[PDB]
Amino acid sequence: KLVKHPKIRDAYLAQQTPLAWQQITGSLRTGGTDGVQAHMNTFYYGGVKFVQ
Amino acid sequence: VEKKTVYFDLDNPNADIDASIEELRMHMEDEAKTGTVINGEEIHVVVDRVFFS
Amino acid sequence: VEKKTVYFDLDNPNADIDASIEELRMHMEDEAKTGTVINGEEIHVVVDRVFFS
Amino acid sequence: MIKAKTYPDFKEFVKGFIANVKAGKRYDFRTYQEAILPLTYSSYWPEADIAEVEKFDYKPDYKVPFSDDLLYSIGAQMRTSDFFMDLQYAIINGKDVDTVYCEWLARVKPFSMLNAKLKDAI
Repeated sequence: KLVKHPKIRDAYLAQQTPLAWQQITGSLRTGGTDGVQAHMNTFYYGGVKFVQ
Repeated sequence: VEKKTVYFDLDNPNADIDASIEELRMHMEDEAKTGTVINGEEIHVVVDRVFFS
Repeated sequence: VEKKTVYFDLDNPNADIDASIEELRMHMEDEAKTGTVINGEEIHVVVDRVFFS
Repeated sequence: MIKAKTYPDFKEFVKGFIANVKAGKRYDFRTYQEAILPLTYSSYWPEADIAEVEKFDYKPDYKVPFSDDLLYSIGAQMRTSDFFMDLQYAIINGKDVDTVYCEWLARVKPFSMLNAKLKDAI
């Protein structure tokens, strides 16, 4: 729900930065290993860093 | 064991491709009960002409 | 002397914020009454949480 | 359902939209605005198919229309989908549209300076 929200979508679509490109068309899996998968979804916004 | 099919709704303007891709990754990373860390991004995807278009 | 208040009406999508900011700057520049050139942009603004949001 | 590329111009697209809305049809595409609006106001409209909606449980908190004869105060900026939601809501409330001010507007999404001139229906 957070990733799909229009407010984040429009801002990151408009922004021209490697971070913006990676989070829109790239892969969000860049975290550590939780023991079942090599990487966990991570999202940056407003300074906070969310994890699934 | 049961087979899994992932339905890309490419005919719908409001389709959610990201959800389907995440499901594809999650199936690979979960149902592979090897007992070791698995990277779901290392998969092949062979596609047909119509699907690619 | 008499105090002045500036209304921003931030809840209304049709508000003219630039008009209020210019009003504040003009008041600061005109009410000094000191006989010297004055820059109205050198002012502090302490804001409440609700106002900032 | 509005089929893709059914109009060559936004000027005719708005007329079609108003005509459809006056027939009781309702539309809502706030959640996927990015995939409907073409690049400019001179391209073929709409970029993709738009489907009707069953309900119209929507009501702006801010006053709409701004005045009797104007949907928004001159120079107001709003999200493009919100403009179509608000114009539809106004039409539902008995108002009618004379013209849509879009002659010199440059950018279509995600924000636009669109506006409309209203009158009273019969």
